[PDB]
Amino acid sequence: QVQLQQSGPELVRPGASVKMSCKASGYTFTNYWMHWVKQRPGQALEWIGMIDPSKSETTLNQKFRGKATLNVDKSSNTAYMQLSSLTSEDSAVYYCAREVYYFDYWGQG
Amino acid sequence: DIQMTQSPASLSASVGETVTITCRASENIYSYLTWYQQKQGKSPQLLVYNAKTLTEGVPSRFSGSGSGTQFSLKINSLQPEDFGGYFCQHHYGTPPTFGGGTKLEV
Amino acid sequence: TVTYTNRVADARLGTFSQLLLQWKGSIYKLLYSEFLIFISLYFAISLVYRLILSESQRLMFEKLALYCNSYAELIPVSFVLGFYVSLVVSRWWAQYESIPWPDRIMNLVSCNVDGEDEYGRLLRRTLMRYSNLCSVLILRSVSTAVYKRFPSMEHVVRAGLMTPEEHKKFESLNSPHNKFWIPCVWFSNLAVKARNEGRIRDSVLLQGILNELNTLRSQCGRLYGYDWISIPLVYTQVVTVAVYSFFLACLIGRQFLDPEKAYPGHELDLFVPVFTFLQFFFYAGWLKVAEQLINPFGEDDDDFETNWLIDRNLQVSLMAVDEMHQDLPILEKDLYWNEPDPQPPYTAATAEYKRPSFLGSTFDIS
Amino acid sequence: TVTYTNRVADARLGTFSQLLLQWKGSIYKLLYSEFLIFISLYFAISLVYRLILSESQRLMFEKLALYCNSYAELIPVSFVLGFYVSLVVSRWWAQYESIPWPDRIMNLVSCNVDGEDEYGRLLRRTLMRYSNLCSVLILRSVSTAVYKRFPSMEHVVRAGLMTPEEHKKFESLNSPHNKFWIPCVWFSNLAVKARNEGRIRDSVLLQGILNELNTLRSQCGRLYGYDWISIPLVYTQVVTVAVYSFFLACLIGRQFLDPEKAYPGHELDLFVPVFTFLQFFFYAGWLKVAEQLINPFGEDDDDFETNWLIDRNLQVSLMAVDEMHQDLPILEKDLYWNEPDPQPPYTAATAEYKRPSFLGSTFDIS
Amino acid sequence: TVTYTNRVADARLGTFSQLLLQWKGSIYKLLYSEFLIFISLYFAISLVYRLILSESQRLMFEKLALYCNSYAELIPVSFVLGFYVSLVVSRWWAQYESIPWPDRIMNLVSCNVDGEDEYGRLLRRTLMRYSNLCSVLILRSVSTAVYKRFPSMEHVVRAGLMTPEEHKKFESLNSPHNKFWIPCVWFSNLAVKARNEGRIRDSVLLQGILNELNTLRSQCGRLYGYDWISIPLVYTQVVTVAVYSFFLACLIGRQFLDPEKAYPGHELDLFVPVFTFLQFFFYAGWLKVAEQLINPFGEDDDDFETNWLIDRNLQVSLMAVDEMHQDLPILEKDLYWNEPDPQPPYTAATAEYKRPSFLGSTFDIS
Amino acid sequence: TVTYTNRVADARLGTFSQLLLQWKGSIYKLLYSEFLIFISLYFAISLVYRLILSESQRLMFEKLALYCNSYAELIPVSFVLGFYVSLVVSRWWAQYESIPWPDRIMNLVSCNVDGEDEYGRLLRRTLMRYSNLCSVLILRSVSTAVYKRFPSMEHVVRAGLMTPEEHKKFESLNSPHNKFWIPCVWFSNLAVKARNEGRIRDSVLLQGILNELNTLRSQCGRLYGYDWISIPLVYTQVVTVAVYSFFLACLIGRQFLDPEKAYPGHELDLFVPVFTFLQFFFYAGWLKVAEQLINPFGEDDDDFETNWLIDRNLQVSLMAVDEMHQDLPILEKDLYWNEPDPQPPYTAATAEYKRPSFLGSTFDIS
Ligand SMILES: OC[C@H]1O[C@H](O[C@H]2[C@H](O)[C@@H](O)[C@H](OCC(CCCCC3CCCCC3)(CCCCC3CCCCC3)CO[C@@H]3O[C@H](CO)[C@@H](O[C@H]4O[C@H](CO)[C@@H](O)[C@H](O)[C@H]4O)[C@H](O)[C@H]3O)O[C@@H]2CO)[C@H](O)[C@@H](O)[C@@H]1O
Ligand SMILES: OC[C@H]1O[C@H](O[C@H]2[C@H](O)[C@@H](O)[C@H](OCC(CCCCC3CCCCC3)(CCCCC3CCCCC3)CO[C@@H]3O[C@H](CO)[C@@H](O[C@H]4O[C@H](CO)[C@@H](O)[C@H](O)[C@H]4O)[C@H](O)[C@H]3O)O[C@@H]2CO)[C@H](O)[C@@H](O)[C@@H]1O
Ligand SMILES: OC[C@H]1O[C@H](O[C@H]2[C@H](O)[C@@H](O)[C@H](OCC(CCCCC3CCCCC3)(CCCCC3CCCCC3)CO[C@@H]3O[C@H](CO)[C@@H](O[C@H]4O[C@H](CO)[C@@H](O)[C@H](O)[C@H]4O)[C@H](O)[C@H]3O)O[C@@H]2CO)[C@H](O)[C@@H](O)[C@@H]1O
Ligand SMILES: OC[C@H]1O[C@H](O[C@H]2[C@H](O)[C@@H](O)[C@H](OCC(CCCCC3CCCCC3)(CCCCC3CCCCC3)CO[C@@H]3O[C@H](CO)[C@@H](O[C@H]4O[C@H](CO)[C@@H](O)[C@H](O)[C@H]4O)[C@H](O)[C@H]3O)O[C@@H]2CO)[C@H](O)[C@@H](O)[C@@H]1O
Ligand SMILES: [Ca+2]
Ligand SMILES: [Ca+2]
Ligand SMILES: [Ca+2]
Ligand SMILES: [Ca+2]
Ligand SMILES: [Cl-]
Ligand SMILES: [Cl-]
Ligand SMILES: [Cl-]
Ligand SMILES: [Cl-]
Ligand SMILES: [Cl-]
Ligand SMILES: [Cl-]
Ligand SMILES: [Cl-]
Ligand SMILES: [Cl-]
Ligand SMILES: [Cl-]
Ligand SMILES: [Cl-]
Ligand SMILES: [Cl-]
Ligand SMILES: [Cl-]
Ligand SMILES: [K+]
Ligand SMILES: [K+]
Ligand SMILES: [K+]
Ligand SMILES: [K+]
Repeated sequence: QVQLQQSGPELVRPGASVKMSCKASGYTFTNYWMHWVKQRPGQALEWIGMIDPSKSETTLNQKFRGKATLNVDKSSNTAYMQLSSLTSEDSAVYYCAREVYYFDYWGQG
Repeated sequence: DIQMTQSPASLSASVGETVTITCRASENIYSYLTWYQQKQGKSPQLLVYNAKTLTEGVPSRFSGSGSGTQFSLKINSLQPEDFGGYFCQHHYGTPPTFGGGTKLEV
Repeated sequence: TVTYTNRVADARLGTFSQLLLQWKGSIYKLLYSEFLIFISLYFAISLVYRLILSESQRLMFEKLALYCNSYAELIPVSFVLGFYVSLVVSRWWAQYESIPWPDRIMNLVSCNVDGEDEYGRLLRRTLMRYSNLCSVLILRSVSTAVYKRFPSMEHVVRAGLMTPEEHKKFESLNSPHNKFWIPCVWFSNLAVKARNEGRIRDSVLLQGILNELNTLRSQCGRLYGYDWISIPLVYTQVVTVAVYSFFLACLIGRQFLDPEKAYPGHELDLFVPVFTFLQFFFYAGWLKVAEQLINPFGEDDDDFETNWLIDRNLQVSLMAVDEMHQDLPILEKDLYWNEPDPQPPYTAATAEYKRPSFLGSTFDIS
Repeated sequence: TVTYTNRVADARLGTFSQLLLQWKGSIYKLLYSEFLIFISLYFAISLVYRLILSESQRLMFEKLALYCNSYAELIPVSFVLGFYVSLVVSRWWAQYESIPWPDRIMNLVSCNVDGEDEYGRLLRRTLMRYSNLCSVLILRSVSTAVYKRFPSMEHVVRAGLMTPEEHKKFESLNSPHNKFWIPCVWFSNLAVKARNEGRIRDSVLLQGILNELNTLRSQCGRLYGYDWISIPLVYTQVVTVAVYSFFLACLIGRQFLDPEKAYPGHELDLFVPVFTFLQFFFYAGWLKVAEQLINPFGEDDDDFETNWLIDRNLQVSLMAVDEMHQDLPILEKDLYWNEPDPQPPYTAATAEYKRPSFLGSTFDIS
Repeated sequence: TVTYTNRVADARLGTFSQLLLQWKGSIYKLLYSEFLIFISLYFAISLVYRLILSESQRLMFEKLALYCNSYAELIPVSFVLGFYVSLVVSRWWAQYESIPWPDRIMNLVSCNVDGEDEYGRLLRRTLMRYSNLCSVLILRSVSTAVYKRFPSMEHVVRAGLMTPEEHKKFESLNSPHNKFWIPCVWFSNLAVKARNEGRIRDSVLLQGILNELNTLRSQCGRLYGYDWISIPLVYTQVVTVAVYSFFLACLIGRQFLDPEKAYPGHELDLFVPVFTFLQFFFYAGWLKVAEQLINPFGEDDDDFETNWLIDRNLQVSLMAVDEMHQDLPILEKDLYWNEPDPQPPYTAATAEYKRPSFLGSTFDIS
Repeated sequence: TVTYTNRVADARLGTFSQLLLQWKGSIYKLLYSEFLIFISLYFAISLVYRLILSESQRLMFEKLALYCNSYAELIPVSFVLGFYVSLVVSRWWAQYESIPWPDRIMNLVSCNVDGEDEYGRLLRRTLMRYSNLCSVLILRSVSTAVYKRFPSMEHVVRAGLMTPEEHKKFESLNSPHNKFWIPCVWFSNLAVKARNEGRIRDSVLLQGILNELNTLRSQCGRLYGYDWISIPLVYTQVVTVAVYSFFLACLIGRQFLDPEKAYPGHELDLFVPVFTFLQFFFYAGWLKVAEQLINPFGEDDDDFETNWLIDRNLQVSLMAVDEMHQDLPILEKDLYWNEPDPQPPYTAATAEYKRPSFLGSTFDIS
């Protein structure tokens, strides 16, 4: 069964950096693009970017150009996202989703 | 970017009723639209993709329609479970922007 | 893919000059980064010579530049480029013609698989899809543009190119090799089953359909071949070594030496080597021709539009064997029914193109 | 299109020289404007040097000209031209042979679609028109000469190449892609319907007719391919950059410098650079070869006569399947009925061409 | 065999440069020994001149080097290489396409040889094996990679490509020539026997199977031809003589002469002839292209993977005619059943590749 | 014919160098006489200059040599050679593939001409012989090697390629032209007669046999064509004139002039012009490539082995249609009967060649 297990919740001070994970299982990791979505209360879901597990090709959202970084570990079947220069607005729920012309599997958050 | 405008912001209905949420595109996105259901605190779930096709678990009471810049989700014969969050997303290009969302309350 | 066919329809004043102003799939876009690095390295060396080197070091540099410049030889480089790019261009067009089109099978299946009933319809549609599936499977194996659209066999299914039952049958067949050939087998079997059900009259019509299938299989095989069998690496390396050898020489050899020292060939200092840069565009751009076409199924501007082809074929295929099965327009007498020597009209602009019949060179034009 | 085949039938004294006096589709007509601009720029520069520049500026110009002249290199330019023009010429002839001719389908339809009754006549005529329509549709998509004659689908109808019912059926079929393939489907369906009505005896004869159709479809596909897939833009740009680079050098480098200053290579002032202008005709004209044939369906003098082909095909097609259906001349015994080894006569002028049989190189000629 | 097709999919900054860092099937690996011998001979001569020769001998050596250097001419060598390597590369690809694939026979045998019973199964499997045997037999005759795997006819049997009964029948047929054609005869006979037993419906279907066999036979013939008819020895010798003549000249001519003596062209002593070594890689490497591809069935890195082909074909062949005989998936209505103009989805990364239909160059894009 | 295919299987250190030590069909064997004449004329002139000419005459000779040497230009000669030899090599391979092989007709006749009785045997054997006769007749017309073996039609008969009755029928047919086409007519007639006697089931099988015959006829026609239509004499003369012009210049121009007179370019006297002789081997040998392959059916070392082909075809043909008619080995279950994914073994030396399946460039290798 397809399952995306992200890391636990985090708490940091402004200006610092954070790196959360997402371990995929129940499907071939490299054959599906991994996306990352930001969820803030009252606002709409924001698309951060995507990553091609195979060649580690990243495609970010212009709005997150200098804030987010994506990379993967094909050996461990996990995807990562790093957020830098963290501020109060960078506080939210972050998901990782699998794409197949749609997001059919999300992480817990 | 392609702008997703969803309406109504919130809908109130009772069990048995039939509601209709609407997502409208800034520009032609053909049949590339998906509908998600998200219950407070939990992660979203895929309902409809490609504007019409229902996914695995989704019950027949759910149906999607539209094409181009006008789409709509229709839930006939509501249930207790069908209450919560509902939003759309286009899948034509990058970034795949999401809709504002819709709160379906009793 | 980058079609300028209409711009170059006539040989007028700026037929080719105009194309120098185009960016998409251009020499500028492909050479951009390389040129900048060349530019930088050149002027970097230039300043070191003009502002850093001592009078004695300058004399060594000048002797070094004369040495390098004598090894900037275009003739040998032009040879290997011409022959190599020709090989690339040859394979390039061969690969295009190896992209399978449904139209030939499409015509036969549409007219020779009987039935105006749901089954007859399902039969014809399923046959075509087996063809298109045979194609899509090989295309996503050779084209990065297609693969990124169908990264997994699930994508193929969800896109409507393969049914979940077909995918089940697909997996059931255990083979370590590329299964693109599977649908092609299904097709032949389904075509035979269709004939046994009486949906295909003779065996003559059946073999005719089986032949066009085999042709499509051969098409897919060619695509596999060109993808598998690359142009020998050593050959590719040779031409880059030759090209880079030239530009290495130019980096130092084409430096503007001291005008005062009066070196034969270096009487004028222009600071910017106009013709050397023009040679760079020529040769580096010539190499970029091969660089881009060595794999025409990639994501370059001038690489083939394989995804559109897939879409177009899907639409047209099914439409011709379904909505168009035994469905014709009303037969009428043609406008030239009683006219043995018709004289179709001409617009005002095209009257000059109404010519007398060319009978042959030998005949007197009288 | 510009046929001089008969002029060059024999290799006599002025076989090729004579062609230098021809204007239509000539090197002069294609180079005219470019040459004038070159001429102007040259002599403009020439006067600036002779009448405007100061003694000190003249010395700089002379040093600049020596610099430019050293970069006018024919060998590299000749390389890229030869290979590029070869590619163009190759596609040029391939495109011609891809122009569909009705004759092969024409022969089969005329003899294998039975009936000397109005329906049999209407059947054969409608089949051929579906072929010719399949062609005309693709031709007006790739040829500007044809399109300007059939700018709209209404023109096609009014010209008698398509009936209003067919146009109605045409529109009814919803597709975003080029519908040139439609008539080709109609044909196969109509051919099958014709066989079911008993107008086509066997399936062997039917498949034979369906095959020749598919061939015609493949022809139309090739035309579409060459129109769609242009020669890579980067390649085209490379050869113009190389060519223009040469003429840029010549503009200054080939200037007649001061004879008095006694520069090696510049001892004589002729004011007019005869051989440089001859090089311009050579290379610019060589580029014009590609410039004209890169799209042989345009409106150049040497571009194909596609509209005449359409007319000729229409006339001949229908005539062969209608007026010529099962219509033969009176069978007679041939003039050589009782002659096993006929000796056909020769005119006075051609008797020298009556040769003994060539048996093989190995045999003794005795 | 050394596939870098995916690396060169796009024309980016280091598309070709990156390949200079690869060892497998590279120019370095093929030139290694030769280069070292050249390096040695050069510097050996260099030291003799610098440390051994007397002042008078040094003057002779310098005169000898000027003589040799004047005969290091790249243009003539580049000519013969280009034409020769082109011939080699031509045959190289022709030989690949001459490697027989079962797929076409495979499709027919699988669907047109009736029977879901053990005999029908044994029949289909035996037919395919006769094809594959026809191939393996010719491959082990032309490929050293294959022969070393099947050095004796016993190896063929024990590997399961031929039964001991077949081997017995094989030996029984007395012929001094290569028997690779035997299985191809068995096939046609067995196919006929199968038809007489009623396992092959019509003769139309039988001839169709016999045709695909003959094609495979023609494939095997081509392989035999290229193996038998080598490129003429004299031609091969000519290009090596030309190449070696060049490097002989360079060995002495490219020596760094006394800077003090101020020979025109030899003003700087770098001890290591950078550009001469770069010319060696160019030309010796260019010759290595031909050297490697002159026999693409050998054991070079870039020689064909014939043994994998044999394995793949065996597996796929039998699977398609056995497990897949009249075995289809469940027919379903396709996802686009009620959709005349389907719009298959695109991934996020490939949406840019959804293009409007190319209608033709002549049409206004509006 | 001179097969060194196995020597050049791998690209090792002396892959091509080794071939310089071979005599059969070598550059040495073909150039021997010419080289000696060149050698002689050179040194003859050399001695006249060194020992005979007066001080004043020597000065004229030196001026003459400088004149001649300036006209020894390799670039123009290399051009015409490359293009001409390419034409020759092209026709050379085309002629080989035009040598008819019985195998395709052989397979059909063997399985589709019924009868295990003496007549059925005589029928099949006679059919094949009509094919082989059609070939032998054309071969002895184009090949001097074959003609010297069959100088007269009696030789053909006595060799067992034609019966005396056939020879009688042959003569009875009055025609002034080459009768190689006769057996090809007999075949088609005999094949039809065979079908009427019920020895050939359907017409589908008969036409299939008639087709393969026609193919063989087309093969014979090609051979006739290449023999009849030589490469235009003028073209051949041009390249020899160009080549000889070069060597004429070298004879005088490459003479070692007086070192004392200090002519630029002639500072050293080696008596023997090493590099000029190496150029002779290059160019004269390059011309010898064309010289040998211009007629590949002659008696050169590298000319085709047509007589062996005739022998091999005779043996194999009859054997396949006689001893092998409906004669198969015992059908067994194959060694992989219950194995869907067979893994054929590898010898110790070839295990490195067991590779994973190549799925496509687009797929991640994981
Ligand atoms: O079948 C007939 C054909 O002819 C026409 O096309 C013409 C264009 O109309 C021409 O204008 C064009 O060439 C124009 C340029 C000529 C100057 C070069 C002369 C040199 C020759 C060598 C020796 C030195 C002189 C060729 C370019 C020369 C530049 C090179 C590169 C620098 C180095 C040297 C010169 C001028 O540039 C033009 O300029 C225009 C703007 O710059 C461009 O776009 C314009 O298109 C619009 C159309 O409505 C205009 O309204 C608007 O101004 C603008 O958007 C044109 O595309 C561009 O080509 O190119 C075509 C000539 O074949 C016609 O439109 C079509 O029907 C068809 O394509
Ligand atoms: O099968 C046999 C062939 O032979 C005949 O054709 C001849 C013509 O008759 C020849 O006259 C013609 O060549 C003639 C020109 C030769 C001079 C060139 C010699 C140079 C060679 C290189 C070294 C320097 C010298 C070739 C032209 C040379 C010019 C070049 C270009 C300038 C630079 C150098 C020279 C002379 O020009 C002719 O002059 C005529 C007028 O000028 C033209 O038209 C004429 O045709 C009419 C026929 O009734 C005449 O009555 C009338 O006078 C006029 O209308 C001709 O077409 C034109 O060719 O060209 C053909 C030679 O193949 C015959 O008519 C045909 O049956 C067939 O084509
Ligand atoms: O479709 C897009 C394509 O693009 C990407 O590939 C890139 C590579 O990422 C590039 O890095 C590579 O080129 C890189 C080199 C460029 C410098 C040359 C610039 C010169 C141009 C001429 C003028 C002078 C400057 C091209 C080489 C230039 C060297 C030449 C030879 C010496 C003489 C001059 C320079 C740099 O070398 C790289 O260095 C790397 C290590 O050295 C190699 O391997 C690495 O791959 C790993 C991937 O995870 C890395 O993590 C890790 O560092 C290492 O293992 C790379 O393979 C190697 O290419 O080559 C490719 C460019 O097409 C992408 O990965 C793929 O999706 C796809 O292939
Ligand atoms: O698949 C692997 C292949 O490799 C092996 O073949 C080798 C040979 O074994 C090599 O020996 C041979 O090359 C050898 C020569 C190399 C020296 C040249 C190096 C130069 C390179 C350029 C720069 C300067 C140096 C290539 C020749 C170089 C000569 C040129 C010409 C003069 C001008 C310069 C040098 C040496 O000559 C050899 O010498 C031998 C005798 O002279 C010959 O025959 C021998 O074969 C017998 C085998 O049992 C020997 O026992 C016996 O000694 C003798 O009969 C060989 O045929 C002959 O090739 O050529 C092959 C290399 O591919 C192997 O046998 C085979 O399996 C297969 O063909
Ligand atoms: Ca590419
Ligand atoms: Ca044109
Ligand atoms: Ca090899
Ligand atoms: Ca010969
Ligand atoms: Cl050069
Ligand atoms: Cl195939
Ligand atoms: Cl410069
Ligand atoms: Cl030059
Ligand atoms: Cl087609
Ligand atoms: Cl001039
Ligand atoms: Cl040279
Ligand atoms: Cl054959
Ligand atoms: Cl050097
Ligand atoms: Cl020269
Ligand atoms: Cl013929
Ligand atoms: Cl010499
Ligand atoms: K121009
Ligand atoms: K002439
Ligand atoms: K590069
Ligand atoms: K070697």
